[PDB]
Amino acid sequence: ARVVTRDVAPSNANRSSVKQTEWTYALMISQSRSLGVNCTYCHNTRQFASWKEAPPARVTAYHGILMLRDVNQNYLSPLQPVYPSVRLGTQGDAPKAQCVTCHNGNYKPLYGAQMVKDYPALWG
Amino acid sequence: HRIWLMFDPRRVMVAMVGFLAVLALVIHFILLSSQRYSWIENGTLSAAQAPVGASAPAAAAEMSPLPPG
Amino acid sequence: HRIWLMFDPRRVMVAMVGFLAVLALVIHFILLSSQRYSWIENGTLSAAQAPVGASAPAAAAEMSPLPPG
Amino acid sequence: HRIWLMFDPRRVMVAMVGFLAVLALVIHFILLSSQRYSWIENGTLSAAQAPV
Amino acid sequence: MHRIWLMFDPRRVMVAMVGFLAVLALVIHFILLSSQRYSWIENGTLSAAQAPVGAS
Amino acid sequence: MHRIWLMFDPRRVMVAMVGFLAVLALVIHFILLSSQRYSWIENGTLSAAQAPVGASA
Amino acid sequence: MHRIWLMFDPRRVMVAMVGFLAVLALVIHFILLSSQRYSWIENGTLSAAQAPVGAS
Amino acid sequence: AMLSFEKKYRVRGGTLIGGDLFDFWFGPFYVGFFGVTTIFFVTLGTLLCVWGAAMGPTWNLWQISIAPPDLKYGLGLAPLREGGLWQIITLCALGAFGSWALRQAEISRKLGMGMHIPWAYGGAVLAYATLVVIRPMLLGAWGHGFPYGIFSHLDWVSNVGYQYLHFHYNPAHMIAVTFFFTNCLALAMHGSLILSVTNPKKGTPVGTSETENVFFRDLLGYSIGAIGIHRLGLFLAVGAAVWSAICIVISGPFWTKGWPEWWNWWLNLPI
Amino acid sequence: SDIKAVPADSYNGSALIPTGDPMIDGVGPSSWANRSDTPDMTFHNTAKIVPMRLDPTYSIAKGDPDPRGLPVVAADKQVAGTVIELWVNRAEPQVTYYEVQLTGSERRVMLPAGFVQWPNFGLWGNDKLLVKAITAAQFANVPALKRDDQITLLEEDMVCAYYAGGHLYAMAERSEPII
Amino acid sequence: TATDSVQVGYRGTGMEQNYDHGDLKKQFAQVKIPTPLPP
Amino acid sequence: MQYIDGAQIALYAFWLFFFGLIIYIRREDKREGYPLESPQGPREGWPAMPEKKTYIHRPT
Amino acid sequence: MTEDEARRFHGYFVTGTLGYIIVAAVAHFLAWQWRPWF
Amino acid sequence: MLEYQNLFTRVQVRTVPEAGIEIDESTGTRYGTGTFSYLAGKFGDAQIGPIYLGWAGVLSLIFGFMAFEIIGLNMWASVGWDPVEFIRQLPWLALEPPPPQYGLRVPPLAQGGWYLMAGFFLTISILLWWVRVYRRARALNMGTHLPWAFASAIFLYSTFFFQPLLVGSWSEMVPFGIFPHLDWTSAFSIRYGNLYYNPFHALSIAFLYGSAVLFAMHGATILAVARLGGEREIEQITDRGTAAERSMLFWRWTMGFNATMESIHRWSWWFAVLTTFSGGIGILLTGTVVDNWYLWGVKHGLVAPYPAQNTLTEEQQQLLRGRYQGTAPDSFPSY
Ligand SMILES: CCCCCCCCCCCCCC(=O)OC[C@H](COP(=O)(O)OCC(O)COP(=O)(O)OC[C@@H](COC(=O)CCCCCCCCCCCCC)OC(=O)CCCCCCCCCCCCC)OC(=O)CCCCCCCCCCCCC
Ligand SMILES: CCCCCCCCCCCCCC(=O)OC[C@H](COP(=O)(O)OCC(O)COP(=O)(O)OC[C@@H](COC(=O)CCCCCCCCCCCCC)OC(=O)CCCCCCCCCCCCC)OC(=O)CCCCCCCCCCCCC
Ligand code: BCL
Ligand SMILES: CC[C@H]1c2cc3[nH]c4c(c3C)C(=O)[C@H](C(=O)OC)c4c3nc(cc4[nH]c(cc(n2)[C@@H]1C)c(C(C)=O)c4C)[C@@H](C)[C@@H]3CCC(=O)OC/C=C(\C)CCC[C@H](C)CCC[C@H](C)CCCC(C)C
Ligand SMILES: CC[C@H]1c2cc3[nH]c4c(c3C)C(=O)[C@H](C(=O)OC)c4c3nc(cc4[nH]c(cc(n2)[C@@H]1C)c(C(C)=O)c4C)[C@@H](C)[C@@H]3CCC(=O)OC/C=C(\C)CCC[C@H](C)CCC[C@H](C)CCCC(C)C
Ligand SMILES: CC(C)=CCC/C(C)=C/CC/C(C)=C/CC/C(C)=C/CC/C(C)=C/CC/C(C)=C/CC/C(C)=C/CC/C(C)=C/CC1=C(C)C(=O)c2ccccc2C1=O
Ligand SMILES: CC(C)=CCC/C(C)=C\CC/C(C)=C/CC/C(C)=C\CC/C(C)=C\CC/C(C)=C\CC/C(C)=C/CC/C(C)=C/CC1=C(C)C(=O)c2ccccc2C1=O
Ligand SMILES: COC(C)(C)C/C=C/C(C)=C/C=C/C(C=O)=C/C=C/C(C)=C/C=C/C=C(C)/C=C/C=C(\C)CC/C=C(C)/C=C/C=C(\C)C(=O)O
Ligand SMILES: COC(C)(C)C/C=C/C(C)=C/C=C/C(C=O)=C/C=C/C(C)=C/C=C/C=C(C)/C=C/C=C(\C)CC/C=C(C)/C=C/C=C(\C)C(=O)O
Ligand SMILES: COC(C)(C)C/C=C/C(C)=C/C=C/C(C)=C/C=C/C(C)=C/C=C\C=C(C)\C=C\C=C(C)\C=C\C=C(C)\C=C\CC(C)(C)OC
Ligand SMILES: CCCCCCCCCCCCO[C@@H]1O[C@H](CO)[C@@H](O[C@H]2O[C@H](CO)[C@@H](O)[C@H](O)[C@H]2O)[C@H](O)[C@H]1O
Ligand SMILES: [Fe+3]
Repeated sequence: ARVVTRDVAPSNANRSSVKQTEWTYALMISQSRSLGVNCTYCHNTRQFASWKEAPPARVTAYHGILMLRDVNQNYLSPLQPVYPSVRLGTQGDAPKAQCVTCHNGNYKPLYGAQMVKDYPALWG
Repeated sequence: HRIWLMFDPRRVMVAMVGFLAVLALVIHFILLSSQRYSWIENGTLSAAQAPVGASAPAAAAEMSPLPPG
Repeated sequence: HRIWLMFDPRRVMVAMVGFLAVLALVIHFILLSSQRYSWIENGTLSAAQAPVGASAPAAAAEMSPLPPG
Repeated sequence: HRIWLMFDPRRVMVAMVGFLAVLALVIHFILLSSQRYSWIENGTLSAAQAPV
Repeated sequence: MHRIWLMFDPRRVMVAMVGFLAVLALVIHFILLSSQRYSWIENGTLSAAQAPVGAS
Repeated sequence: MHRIWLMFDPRRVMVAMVGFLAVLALVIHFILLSSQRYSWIENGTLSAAQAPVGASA
Repeated sequence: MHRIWLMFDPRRVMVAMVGFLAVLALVIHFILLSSQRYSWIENGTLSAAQAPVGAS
Repeated sequence: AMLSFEKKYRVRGGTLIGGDLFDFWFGPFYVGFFGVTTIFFVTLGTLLCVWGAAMGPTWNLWQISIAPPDLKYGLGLAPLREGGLWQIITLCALGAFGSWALRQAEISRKLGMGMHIPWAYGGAVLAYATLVVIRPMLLGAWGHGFPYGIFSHLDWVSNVGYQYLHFHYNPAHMIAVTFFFTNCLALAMHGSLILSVTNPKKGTPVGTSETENVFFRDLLGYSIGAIGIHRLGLFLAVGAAVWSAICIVISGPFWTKGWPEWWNWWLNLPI
Repeated sequence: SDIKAVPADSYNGSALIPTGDPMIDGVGPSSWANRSDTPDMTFHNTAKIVPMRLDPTYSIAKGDPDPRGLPVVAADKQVAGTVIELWVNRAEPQVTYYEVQLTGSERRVMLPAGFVQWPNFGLWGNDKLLVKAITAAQFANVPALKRDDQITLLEEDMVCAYYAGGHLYAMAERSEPII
Repeated sequence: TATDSVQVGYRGTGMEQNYDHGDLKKQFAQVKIPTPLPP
Repeated sequence: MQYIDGAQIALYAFWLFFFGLIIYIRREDKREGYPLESPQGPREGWPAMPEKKTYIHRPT
Repeated sequence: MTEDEARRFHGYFVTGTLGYIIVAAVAHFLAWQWRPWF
Repeated sequence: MLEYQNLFTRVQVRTVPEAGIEIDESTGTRYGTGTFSYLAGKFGDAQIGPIYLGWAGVLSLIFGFMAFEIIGLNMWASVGWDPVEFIRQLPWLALEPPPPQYGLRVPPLAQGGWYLMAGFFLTISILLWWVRVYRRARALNMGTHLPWAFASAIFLYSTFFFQPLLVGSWSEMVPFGIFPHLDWTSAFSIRYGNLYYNPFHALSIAFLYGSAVLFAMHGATILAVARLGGEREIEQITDRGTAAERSMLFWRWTMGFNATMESIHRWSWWFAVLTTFSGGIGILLTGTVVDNWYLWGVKHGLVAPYPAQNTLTEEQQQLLRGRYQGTAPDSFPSY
């Protein structure tokens, strides 16, 4: 999803369009609304590409992407043939998860409630 | 009765009607925006089933409505 | 004709020239943006090699980086 | 004929020409945007193979 | 009821009526065109039994 | 009863009445069209038993 | 036929004609330069059988 | 020094505070009580700004930044090294701007002019006060103000704008932007019109007031008056600042979500 | 030589103090610029500012109160006269002056339209002409015109300057500070 | 209406999170954690 | 070279043009009311006084 | 503009319109030979 | 109670409508006779007078209406020709530029061809309107100051064509839409690294604010001396009265220096023109000379230091590296 150039001068290393930047903007607006936060929660908007100027939450957010890519690829999607047709989509595919599935508009799920510490069967 | 020689009754009546109407609208809308007196939705409930604001509450553990500073 | 008594030829000539210019430009541009009649690129194709029936609202990819060009 | 004493023929004809040109442009555009009547690309298809 | 024309100018009345009628006709035609049942440009050749119907 | 027209211009009253009536008719027709039960362009061929009904309690 | 010059000022007509012709020439040259087949500054040395052709 | 016609206008009277003591001219400047107060506040604020630059890591003009305090000191005067200096500088700036407006009022009361200029400057003063006083008070902390730095206050603007996801969707911001753009357009038109009439095609005489109206009527179909253009320019320029103050004061105190979502009301109209 | 104003002290930058009456002497906000002693002209070489009686084509827009025959209340809440004629600007059509007949009549004075305020900002009943600058007694000192059909630029400036200077020199509390 | 603000960046940068107090309280109150089962 | 780039060069060209423009407009600002009145004599700031300018009037 | 001037202008306008209008017909026939659209 | 503030006019004076100064009418003529608006006459002049129409104006109207029609019809087609959705969703609708992979080659009609047609017609009509402004100015023997201010506006407008051509893609152009063109503004700033650090963007912002400052100052000054005949600025320029003298002295006593009645309009003209000129330069420099304005600002010492908000480990720096955005998936995979 990166669009910003790591140089002062243009080159062929980055040829991102303004349209791709708009796509990233839409995805990040969705992420912000899924956590009930604004852009400055994970960004210093004076330079969106910087990780050192951004709060640590950004690092966490990136891992939340990777986890989702695993969950949606290896657990939820392969469950396509199990669901009845009323559960699938208009293309007949299994439902998938996003950030708001756990977060439901909060910076932490259930405001950071701890529940699995008292249920060892769910630990990994 | 000599108060009316001090202020024009036309102006006083205009200000009175305007202020009283604005106050009535504001009170009705404050009540309608509340939880206990949202009468259009929950007006059929009895006085015992109507919502009541929470009393002196207790604390919580490892749970914050606000993100850390 | 009497149409020139109601309408001065001086003004209607300019309006007519402008209308014909905009219409010809519109049609040439529409043809240039079509697959079948993009003559600058595919004008050398014969009538049997020309594309047919290629409306396809998403005929090309919408999202991509810029080319090296 | 006496309508033309109540309305200026010049203004009526200018309004008619403008409205009719705009209407023709709008109809040709709607047809061109459709799938069944996109004649620049579809025109050589027979009626049976035209989209529905 | 001809005396209405003595209260209202026929010219302005007819202009306003023509404008309102044209706008209304355009709005109805486009409401029909945008619907699923009455597109008539894509699905006009469909019969009344094959035309879409709203969900029950 | 007909003295009302001596306080209000009938020409300026009929125009306002027509405008208000047209606006009100358009607003009601559009509210009905934007609803689910009375979207008559699509579901107008349904019977009264097949027409949508809003969620109950 | 020459009488048209009594209806239209030759000076204005020539200025407008020259402006239109220059704009048209620049637009055509630019359209050709932006194309693949006729981008002559880069690929003008190709033979007619080597020049790009649109998809068949 | 003095202009050729200046001497007859330099008289006594028109001041609001003080008498013959503060009724003199220092060079071209007029000094009143509010001139003295303006000098006091300007000197103190500028010296404190230089001290804030000295406390910081650089003397570079673009990189100097005196920042407001943390939000945890809400509405209290923070320690000087932790944002209190910003608060003192803000007090100095408020005093200086008020004194400038009142001194302008004294000057206009002395030349027989109207009171328009101080009130026009009051719009900008109100915008600044909304930025550093009204909005931080409604939000409950002085740390909601912007830092005093040439490029650091741009960073503050950027982050505050992205606090509402897409700040372009603020309706009052859209109205204020329209006011600014229309003001620039109208200023260009007015300057061009006056210059073109007083500096016409070479060889032709200076145009009249009817030429302006005839030109703009020929071009646009309507020509506002000579007084009308100045009224419109004043209204546009001042309304830009007023609508800016409105747009910033509703973000946070009244709206805390993303601005695009605010347009739900338009999509949910009953029609 | 014509600056009837003595310096307050010898320190440079000091304010001047008028000796006689500033309004007619022409110092401070009562001063005027020496413009040409010829009338202001239109595009067609006609007098730009003329009374309505000299041009019947002009009129008053329907909906606006007619100021003629209205009392002119002065700064001291004293009626100084009555409006009898309107001078209009022919190049740009607007009300520019009000001709006021004095209480004792026998003369007329010119009143700039920019110094005229209407009651309730011209929203409610407009039955008097408010002039806050000059009091009723000073209307008799407004400089007279050479003719009654045209007004030169010099007289224009003189009348405007006289009216403007009374925002500081009408009463004694006006040139004095508020504290 | 009070706004709860949480500072997430350096002072003066404008990096803050705003919340409307009333809706935040209502949203937090409505959450009901199931009680942990006895071990 | 490396530190110098096109944006910097264009910026300094703009600065030069802007200073020239400010000089020209200040020259125009002194077309009325000059030279100044001072005990030391006539005074002219920088830029100095411009030449006298006269307008054109239509004949009568 | 008199009636005779309108007659004289109409003659030239009609002949120029005809020539233009179906020199366009020749163009359309050439384009149809090259690549028919129906 | 209050002094007359010259904000609104209470007594309007009517007369025969002004036909206009005699001008050449060989290529165009004036239409209308001149009507009066009372509400318009409250604030300024009241005459909705005749309007001149000639060759350039008619041609500009035709081309501009064609562009407007193309934009509107594409917007209408994007909602499925629904008039209710057309009105309800109007601020969100757009006519979108072509895809990035076409570069400068002509795109398909439904994927950017209409956009280029509309842009071309709008450009032609804007240039023809410039010609009309120039001719209206020269018909009255006026100077051409307004044409050359409109030229600065057109220069900024034309950078929205020239910068996408210089970077090499029509996809980078501004979409025709109320909200979407604001979306493009935001995404343009983000893509090229915080346009706040573009020096010419800062310059143009300075000139825009200065235009607001100058118009507020000039309008307040003229309104404050309108009681002395100050609004008639032509005569105050050719024969300096007491209003111009007081206007000069106010600002001389206030800020130590002043302008004249004529040169304040030079100040205004140049501030307004420079607003668009420096902005156009700034846009032309973006993506062709500088690709990251924040990094250019760091290079030239524009960026203030802040304490680090996060520190990354050696493995985190390799892990947190991402990938540049590519193309969208054209398949719906089954897992
Ligand atoms: C950006 C572009 C730049 C651009 C810079 C370059 C261009 C500047 C252009 C300025 C305008 C045109 C020139 C002009 O006319 O100037 C006025 C004056 C001539 O005045 P005048 O025509 O004689 O009129 C004076 C008249 O009113 C009589 O005044 P008087 O002499 O009676 O006293 C008036 C003042 C001064 O009082 C004094 O006693 C003066 C001597 C002592 C001064 C210091 C006293 C304080 C203690 C010691 C401090 C110092 C101890 C070390 O009296 C007043 O009341 C007026 C002043 C305000 C008082 C209230 C405020 C009090 C608190 C002040 C705190 C801060 C100041 C200390 O001219 C001159 O002095 C000529 C030389 C130029 C002076 C400015 C030079 C600035 C250099 C800056 C270098 C660095 C630049 C970055
Ligand atoms: C779409 C794309 C475009 C997008 C961007 C577009 C930007 C447009 C910028 C336009 C700048 C001028 C604006 C303006 O006032 O226009 C009005 C005027 C029409 O006036 P008119 O209709 O003829 O009216 C006659 C009369 O009323 C004019 O009086 P006005 O007061 O309006 O103008 C005053 C004149 C007085 O002229 C002089 O005194 C003669 C000397 C002027 C300076 C010559 C050298 C300039 C530098 C050259 C190298 C410049 C190198 C950059 O003054 C002016 O019009 C401008 C006064 C100066 C403005 C500031 C200059 C600052 C220079 C600083 C330089 C650095 C110092 C360190 O229009 C003109 O074009 C006037 C000039 C006409 C004569 C031709 C000049 C150029 C000849 C060489 C090129 C020939 C064609 C290839
Ligand atoms: C997140 C968003 C970005 C940002 C992105 C941009 C971009 C991108 C641009 C600007 C530009 C500008 N920005 Mg910004 N900007 C931001 C923050 C700001 C802030 C602020 C307080 O934060 C301010 C005050 C500004 C102010 C400014 C202006 C000085 C400047 C535009 C002048 C202008 O438009 O004149 C108005 C004039 C025009 C638009 C010229 C064209 C007018 C044409 C000729 C009119 C034709 C009309 C036509 C005929 C009408 C009919 C059409 C129908 C369809 C037929 N920016 C942040 C950093 N800004 C521009 C610039 O120059 O940047 C260097 C620019 O392109
Ligand atoms: C109608 C509102 C618009 C407007 C109008 C306006 N401005 C005005 C006026 C008017 C009508 C004046 O008459 C007045 C004036 O006298 O101008 C010459 C003024 C003025 N507008 C000014 C600037 C200005 N106006 C701005 C805005 C606008 N002004 C609005 C768009 C801006 C913007 C947008 O940023 C600026 C920078 C000044 C030139 C002048 C007011 C002069 C003044 O107040 O001087 C007293 C102060 C000093 C001499 C020095 C500062 C003293 C402080 C204590 C120092 C500390 C400042 C603080 C640290 C802030 C740092 C900010 C950082 C971001 C850099
Ligand atoms: C100094 C820079 C500033 C500036 C200057 C400037 N602009 C100028 C000028 C100047 C000096 C002119 O001379 C010129 C002008 O004439 O102004 C009055 C112009 C102009 N500035 C304009 C706009 C404008 N200026 C802007 C900006 C600015 N202009 C800068 C701030 C902006 C912004 C902020 O984006 C805009 C939008 C125009 C008013 C005008 C140029 C007009 C032009 O080129 O027109 C071409 C004609 C058309 C496109 C025809 C369109 C027809 C209709 C719009 C559509 C059809 C409508 C239909 C008939 C009815 C409605 C629909 C129905 C379904 C109901
Ligand atoms: C009835 C009704 C419906 C009302 C609703 C209205 C509502 C609700 C409004 C909100 C109310 C609230 C709570 C808001 C707070 C508003 C406040 C705090 C009001 C402030 C009042 C006010 C008039 C503002 C400033 C007061 C002024 C102008 C002070 C000047 C005092 C004065 C004349 C003294 C001179 C000394 C000054 C000014 C000090 C500065 C100064 C100092 C300190 C020197 O040492 C010095 C030394 C040598 C030379 C100069 C100076 C110098 O300038
Ligand atoms: C006690 C007390 C507080 C009272 C004081 C009063 C108060 C409260 C303060 C002010 C508050 C008030 C009353 C404000 C409300 C104002 C109102 C009612 C609104 C006005 C809105 C309005 C007039 C219009 C909106 C403007 C908009 C949106 C668009 C502008 C478009 C535009 C570019 C217009 C320009 C028009 C034209 C054609 C001008 C060209 C033109 C120019 C540019 C010239 O230079 C010139 C010079 C000389 C002759 C001719 C001309 C000329 O006509
Ligand atoms: C997807 O589809 C959607 C769009 C959704 C569905 C659409 C629906 C709608 C609403 C459609 C609307 C249709 C409509 C509206 O009413 C249609 C109305 C059509 C009409 C009225 C057409 C009229 C045409 C008239 C013409 C051409 C006249 C020509 C006249 C000529 C040539 C005479 C010339 C004059 C002369 C020579 C005089 C000489 C001078 C003389 C003698 C002198 O000077 O004396
Ligand atoms: C992609 O599909 C989309 C586009 C979407 C679908 C769209 C479809 C639409 C809407 C099409 C519209 C078509 C249309 C109608 O609207 C088309 C109308 C065409 C017409 C009528 C063309 C007429 C041209 C006339 C010409 C060139 C005349 C020339 C005359 C000449 C040279 C003589 C002049 C010289 C003279 C006189 C000198 C003598 C003077 C003398 C003696 C003197 O002066 O005295
Ligand atoms: C009733 O409904 C109908 C449809 C009949 C009429 C209604 C129409 C409506 C409702 C229209 C609405 C229009 C709106 C809302 C428009 C909004 C426009 C906005 C906000 C635009 C903002 C910015 C756009 C910019 C800056 C665009 C610039 C484009 C440029 C510079 C394009 C240049 C293109 C060129 C020169 C193309 C050349 C062609 C080449 C040479 C490339 O040919 C190959
Ligand atoms: C599309 C929606 C409509 C857009 C147009 C809206 C037009 C009206 C809004 C612009 C004018 C607002 O009018 C505004 O009135 C307020 C009073 O409330 C005036 O007063 C305001 O600023 C002054 C300036 O110091 C302050 O002293 C005062 O406390 C403050 O209220 C403003 O000076 C004036 O600008
Ligand atoms: Fe002006």
